[PDB]
Amino acid sequence: QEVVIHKIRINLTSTKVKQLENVSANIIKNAETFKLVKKGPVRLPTKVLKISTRKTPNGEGSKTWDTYEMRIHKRYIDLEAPAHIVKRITQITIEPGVDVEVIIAA
Amino acid sequence: ENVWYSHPRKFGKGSRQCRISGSHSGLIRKYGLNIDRQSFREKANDIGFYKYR
Amino acid sequence: PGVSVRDVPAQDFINNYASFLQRQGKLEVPGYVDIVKTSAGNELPPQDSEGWFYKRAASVARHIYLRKQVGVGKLNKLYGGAKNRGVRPHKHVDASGSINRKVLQSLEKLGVVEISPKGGRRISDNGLRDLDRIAAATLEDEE
Amino acid sequence: SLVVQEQGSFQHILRLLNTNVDGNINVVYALTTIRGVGRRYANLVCKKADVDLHKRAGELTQEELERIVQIMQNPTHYKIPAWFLNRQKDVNDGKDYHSLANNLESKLRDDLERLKKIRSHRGIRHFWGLRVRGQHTKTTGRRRA
Amino acid sequence: AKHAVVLDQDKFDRIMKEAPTYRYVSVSVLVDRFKLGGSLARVALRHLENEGIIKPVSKHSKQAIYTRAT
Amino acid sequence: RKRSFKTYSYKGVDLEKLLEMPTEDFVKLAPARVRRKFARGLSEKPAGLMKKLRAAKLSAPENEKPAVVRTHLRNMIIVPEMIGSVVGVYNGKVFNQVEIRPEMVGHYLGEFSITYTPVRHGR
RNA sequence: GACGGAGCCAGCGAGUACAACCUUGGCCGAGAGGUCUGGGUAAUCUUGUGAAACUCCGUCGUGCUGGGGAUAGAGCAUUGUAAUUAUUGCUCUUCAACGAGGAAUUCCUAGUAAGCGCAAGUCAUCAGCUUGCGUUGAUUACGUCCCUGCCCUUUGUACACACC
Ligand SMILES: [Mg+2]
Ligand SMILES: [Mg+2]
Ligand SMILES: [Mg+2]
Ligand SMILES: [Mg+2]
Repeated sequence: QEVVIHKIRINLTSTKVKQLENVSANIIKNAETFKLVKKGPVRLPTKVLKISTRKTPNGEGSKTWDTYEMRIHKRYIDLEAPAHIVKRITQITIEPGVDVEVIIAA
Repeated sequence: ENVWYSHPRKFGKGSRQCRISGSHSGLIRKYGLNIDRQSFREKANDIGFYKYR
Repeated sequence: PGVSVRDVPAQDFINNYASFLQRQGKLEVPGYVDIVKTSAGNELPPQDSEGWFYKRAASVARHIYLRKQVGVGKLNKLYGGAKNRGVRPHKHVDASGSINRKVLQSLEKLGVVEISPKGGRRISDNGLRDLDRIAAATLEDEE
Repeated sequence: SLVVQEQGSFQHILRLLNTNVDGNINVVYALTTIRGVGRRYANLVCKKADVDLHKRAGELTQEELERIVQIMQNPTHYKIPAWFLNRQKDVNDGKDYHSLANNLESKLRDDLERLKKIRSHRGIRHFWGLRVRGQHTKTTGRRRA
Repeated sequence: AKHAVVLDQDKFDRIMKEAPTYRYVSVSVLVDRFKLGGSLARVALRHLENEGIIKPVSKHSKQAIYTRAT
Repeated sequence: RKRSFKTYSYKGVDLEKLLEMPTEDFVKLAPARVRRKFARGLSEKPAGLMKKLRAAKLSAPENEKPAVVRTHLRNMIIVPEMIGSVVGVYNGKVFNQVEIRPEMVGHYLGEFSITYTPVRHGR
C-alpha cells in the first residue's frame, strides 16, 4: 500500500537547551508509540558563536572588551520507517525556538 | 540619468554598508551580520547573543 | 618473532634506507640537486649536497608506510618550518612542493609508492617488503 | 674516522680576485668575503667546481681555484640555471648578468646615475639622502648614517 | 681566528700522547690545553678510541665526554 | 669610430629600433609588473592619450618639442612610442612637464610628477 | 647558539549558490604561483589545521664571525580598474646599527611569569596590532606598611566654586 521502510535522518537545532531536550523527548515518545527501528538522539558538539567588541562607542577610556557569545545546540535522530509516518510524527511536537529539520530518504 | 554616476564599489569599505546606520566604520561582518559595532552592542540580545563570560 | 618498520629507531632506519638507495642507483634524480632550497623558507641548500635527496625520499617512504594516504601539499606542510621574515615574527611555510612531487614520482617508478582511491598515495607490496628487509638489516646492525 | 694531517705542505693565507680569501675559513664561507659572491651562490659555484665542503679555503690546488674563477664571471656557460643573478634580463643588453668583486659596486653607481639623469622619484630620494622604498620616516634613522 | 684550532702534526702527536690513564678527554678539554677543537677534537679522540684506549660514555650532539679503558 | 659613450636601449633594442615598434613588442620585452598590466584588459587608459600624442607629433616647431598635452592618468606606463613628446603630469596642483628619453622604458608617469614639496631643514 | 637534515605533537576557530568562501588530491614551476579536478552550507571536506618553540645526528666553533639583519640593486609572481610614493609573496646579491642598554620605569605569585606558534578580528590585497587558543614551563614571597596610591579614625581650619 505505502509501507516501504526508508532511511530517515532528522535534524534539531536551537539556542534554548531545555526546549530542544523536550522536543527530543517528544520525538522519542512518538517513536515508542509507533515502535520502529531507532537510533538514539545523537548530540553534536555545541557551537559557541563569538564576538569581541570594545565596550566604548567613541574609543576614549581604558580599553575594555565584550564577549557576546551565542551557543548553538544541534542534535540528530535516525529512524527507519515509511515517510508518511515520519511526517505525521513531525507535523506535531513543534515548539517555538527549536528548528525541526528532515533529510528523508537514503 | 547622467552619462555616469558611479565608480567601482564592489569591495573595500565602500561596498560594505551597515544594516542600521549605514556606517563604513567598525563593521561586524562576521557570520554575515553586517551591523556596525555600537549598534550591535545596543541590540545584541535581540539577535540572541549574550554576555556569559 | 617478526620485524617491521614500526619497531625500529627512526633516524637509523632512514639512514639505512638512504644507503640502500645509493647502492641501488635506481630512483631517478631530476637534477635539481645542488641547486634547490628544499623548503622555500630556508637560508641554505642541504649541508651534504651529494645525496640527502635520497634521504628525503627514504623519509617520505617511511611516512607513507606509517600512514594510509599521503599527498604533496601534506608532505610540504610536514617538511616546511619557520622562515625568518626579518624584523618580523616567524611563520610556518610549506616546503618545496615540486621536489616532493618528483620524489613521489621516483618512488612510483621504483615500485614502492602507489596511487590510491580517494586521493594521494599509499604503499606497494614490494615496497613494504623492501622496508621490512631494511628494518631487519637495521636490527641486525644494532645487535 | 681518521684525521687528514698535512704539516704545512699546502700553503695557507691566500689572495683571490684582488682582495683577501683567508685560511681556516671553509671553501664556501671565505668566498663570501668577495663582494657579489654571497652564500648560496658561492655554494653553487663550489658544487660546480667539485670541491670537498669539508675543506679550508687556505688549502686548494691552483687548478681548482682557476676553475672556480672561470665559473664565477661566466655562469651561463655552466649548468647553473642563471635565473638567480643580479642583472637577469638586464638594464641594457638583455642578458643574464652577475657582476663580482670591484665591479658590482661600480655597476650600482652607474645605475644610480642613470636613475638620477632620468629624474625618477628614487633618484631624487637618493640625491636627498632619504628612504626610497616608502618606509615613512616620522621617526627611524636619526643619525644620517 | 685566534689559533689553537688549525690542523698540524705536532699537535696531533701531543694529543696522541695524552690518552692512557686519563680523566678528561672532551672537546672543551682539548681546547683548554692549547689544542684542537670543533669537529676535529672528536676525530682526534676517535683516532685513539679506534685502537682501544679511550671509551665513550656520552655521545650527545655537540656535547661528548670520554673515559679511558680500565 | 663606432660608439660615443654607449647607445641607449630597452633590454637590447636601440634608439632607432624603439620608435617604430608598437606596444606588443614592449609588452614582450618589459619587467613583470608592466607585462601584467598590459595583460589586464585596458580601456581608455592609453586610447585617447596616445591619439593626442600622435596629433601633437603631427604639428611641430621642427627639431624641438611638440604641443604640451595634459595628463591626469598620472599613473600610466611610458612605452617607447611616446618618446620626446612633452606631457604635463598632474599632482593635485599644476601639471608637470616630461621630456621622454630612450631610457624611460616601462616606467610610470607618477615618479616624474612628484605630489609634495620636499623637506628643507638639514639634509 | 646558528645552520642543515631528520624526528614530529596542539587547542580555540572560520568556511560559498547567486555566487565566487574554505579549498585537499593529480600535473606544471627553485620559488611565489599556476593549473585541471574535486570534497564541504560542515564532529562528515579544508584538518589529525602532522603549528612553531622543541628532540636526534651532523657542519662553525666564542672573530661585528657561518651572530644579526637594516638599507639597497635587479628580476619573477599575486590581488585589484590602478602598486612609482618598493601593496604584498618569492629569487640572487648587499651586508648597516647593535658584545645585553644610563637617568628612569612597566608587568607579574602557578599551569601563572616568560618562551613559542596558531586563531579569528579588520581583509579584494596587506600583521611587527587584537581578542582568544593551545604548546613548553620556571625563579621568589605566601609578607609588610619603607616607598606609591587609596580608605578610615582623631585632630586643626578664617577653606565649603572646598589648597589650582
Ligand atoms: Mg632567530
Ligand atoms: Mg579537524
Ligand atoms: Mg655578512
Ligand atoms: Mg595597508
